[PDB]
Amino acid sequence: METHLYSDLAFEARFADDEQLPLHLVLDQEVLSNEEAETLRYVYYRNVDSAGRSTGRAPGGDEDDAPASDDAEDAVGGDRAFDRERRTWQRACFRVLPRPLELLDYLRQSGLTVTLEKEQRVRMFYAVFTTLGLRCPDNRLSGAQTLHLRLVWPDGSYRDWEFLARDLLREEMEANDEVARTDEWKGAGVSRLREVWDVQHRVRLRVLWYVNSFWRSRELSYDDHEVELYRALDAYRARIAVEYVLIRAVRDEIYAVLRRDGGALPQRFACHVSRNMSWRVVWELCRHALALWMDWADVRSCIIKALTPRLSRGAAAAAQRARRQRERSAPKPQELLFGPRNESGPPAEQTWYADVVRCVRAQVDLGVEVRAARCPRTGLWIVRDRRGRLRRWLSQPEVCVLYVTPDLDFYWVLPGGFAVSSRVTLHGLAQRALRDRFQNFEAVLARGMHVEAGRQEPETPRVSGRRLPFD
Amino acid sequence: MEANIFCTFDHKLSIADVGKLTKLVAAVVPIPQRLHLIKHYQLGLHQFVDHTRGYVRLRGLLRNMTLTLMRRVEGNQILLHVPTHGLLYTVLNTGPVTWEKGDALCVLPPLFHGPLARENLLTLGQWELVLPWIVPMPLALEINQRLLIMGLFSLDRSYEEVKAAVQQLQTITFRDATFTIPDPVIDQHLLIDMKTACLSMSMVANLASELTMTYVRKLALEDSSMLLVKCQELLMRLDARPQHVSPDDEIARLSALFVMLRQLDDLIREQVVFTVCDVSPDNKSATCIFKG
Amino acid sequence: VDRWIRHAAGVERPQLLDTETISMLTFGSMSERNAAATVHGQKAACELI
Repeated sequence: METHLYSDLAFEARFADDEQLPLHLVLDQEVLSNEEAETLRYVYYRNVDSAGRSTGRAPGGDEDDAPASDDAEDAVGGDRAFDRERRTWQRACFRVLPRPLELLDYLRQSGLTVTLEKEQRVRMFYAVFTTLGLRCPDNRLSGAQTLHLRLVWPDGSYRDWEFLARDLLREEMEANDEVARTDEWKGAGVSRLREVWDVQHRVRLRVLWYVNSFWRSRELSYDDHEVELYRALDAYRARIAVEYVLIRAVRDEIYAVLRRDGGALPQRFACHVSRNMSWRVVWELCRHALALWMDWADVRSCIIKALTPRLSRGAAAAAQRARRQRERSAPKPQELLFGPRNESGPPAEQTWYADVVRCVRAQVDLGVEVRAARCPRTGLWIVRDRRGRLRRWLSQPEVCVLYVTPDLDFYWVLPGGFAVSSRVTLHGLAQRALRDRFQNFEAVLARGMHVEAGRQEPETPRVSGRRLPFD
Repeated sequence: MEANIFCTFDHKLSIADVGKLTKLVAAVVPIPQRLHLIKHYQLGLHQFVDHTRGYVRLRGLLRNMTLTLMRRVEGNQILLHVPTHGLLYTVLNTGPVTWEKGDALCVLPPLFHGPLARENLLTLGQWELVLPWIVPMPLALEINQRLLIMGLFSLDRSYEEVKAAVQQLQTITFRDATFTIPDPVIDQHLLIDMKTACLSMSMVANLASELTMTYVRKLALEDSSMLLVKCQELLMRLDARPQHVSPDDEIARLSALFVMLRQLDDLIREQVVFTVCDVSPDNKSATCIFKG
Repeated sequence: VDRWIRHAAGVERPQLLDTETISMLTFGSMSERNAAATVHGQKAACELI
């Protein structure tokens, strides 16, 4: 309850500078699980307009509108593009109520008065109360605007939903001694409770409306044109298409390399092979596997998980250091004798991600981590299980694999270790599209974490529904 | 009271143990419990030392402990003495801090001093005699202040923004020595202190008079000096006859403002435990008045 | 340029069996022959700043 009140006052004190109106939300088991509710660290929200443009960026356009680079030296913009993305998200206050409750009884047991149009109870295993701001860029609010909600957890993992302002305001705008603001806020109470879905109808959350909000006083205008909603839908379409266009880029690359080579696949992975085998049925199984990979590829494909560490801020500088290191001049005798010893080069083992596609019972594994190293005798690759065990799927006739190396080289491997090899091309995606869709979250400091970086943080914060809360 | 405390050792002490434990006579060692008989594990700070939890946690445990002065060691017994208020004692500074005459001394957990050796003492098994630092008040409230400012500044900042600022804040220079504050985590206790700081500052901003508010602007119109230049510069990037003249309003507001300022000061000021008046010219011991 | 400057300065081509004898020299080596005659004792060379 107090988070809504404080956030209302906070958005009022900031309204002239920001023009963000305070939207009060409640989340339950329809949007997040109990562990995610108890261990939630941050909530972040983003405003994008009827043209797909975030309100943290330049109002007319950005240098991120140019296509990506494919260079590790550039890393799709480097630190500046990362900073332009981080500036686009804004942080929201939130409180978790981790034990089962019924919402209206909770509000009445607090100071509030509730006078809903129909007294329908809603019951919820846990509740997260948070306030997001949707930006009326003037005293005018459009229905084609969408708002993004981000929930983040201590390991840095995040979950994004997005819903457009028309869903939120479908009803609310379509109808449009001395006292303390706290007492009249409680006395005036709540009279609305509306259920809103995100655009893709994945998650439901409830919006809570108060009659004491400064929202009521402003008498600003709202509108939804058809063409604006059409353009907003097109921008949304471009948003969600970003991983699938990369998947199709890899698919077209595989077919293009296969046409270029003439179907001759050289061995790149170690596996003892026999001549006296029906290699043609292996080619047929390769066809079925390459169809099935397109059937089941997803956002959690190896290609997205390979590009994601490239978008991190350190990536460009580290790539330039590596470029300098590999092309360093051979040391003179003086340096070897008197000077410092040379930097150790890249470790013999690399970390990769793979998509393992088995045909016999159609199944595709996507976010698979493997360790790769070249065996000394022949420079082929040995792919090992991240517990150090040799991966056996090279020996199974009914499985093909697509690996993507950390430098965005991809292999597509058949039984026997004969592979198609090429590079993932990012040029079909604007730098902003990739960069905003897949940039990793970087944490701001909070309760229970070291001021110094790199420290082993102590017991992570939690709000417990199973235990009597400590103070 | 329990004027004397017997500390018994379970490990048999070698010749070297008894020697180095004898040289430590008159050192200030804390006990958690204030009991007539204790075991050697309870002696010192080693029971609590834990570098994953922060410096503020160990500070909170220490400020609640009972402090004693070491006396003659015998066979497996160490004989700790509790000082009493207003009397005069000889105290030993195992810390690297300098003491000048007339200093008021506080107790704090040890800091990181350059050489990194730090002289581990009495490593019996895997117990160790971790003594606190007896620090004069200026350095004490300097470390408390820097620690609070790190907590207050670095909230909601990322590590990239934080890094250089907190590197600069951790180092303290005091009397030509250089110390570093070990583990400044954002604790629950530190957040309580920050909340008290915010409330006290709100009450300062609200209940300050117009005289107390506007003195500096008028002096800047009147006067010019280096001190006033610095004061103006602190206000710069945000930068008349009184309409009310009320000595009673001024007195009411000022007597309230001093209360809020004492609240804000207690976040920085520690309890004085000793006051020195005689310093050995080798700076290895002092004569002190015990306070509490 | 190297040959011309060596001629002007009166110096000979750098004569070392490169690899092993260079490692030996950087370990330490006494590589200047004596003059045929000395009347003024030991040569105290001047280092120019």
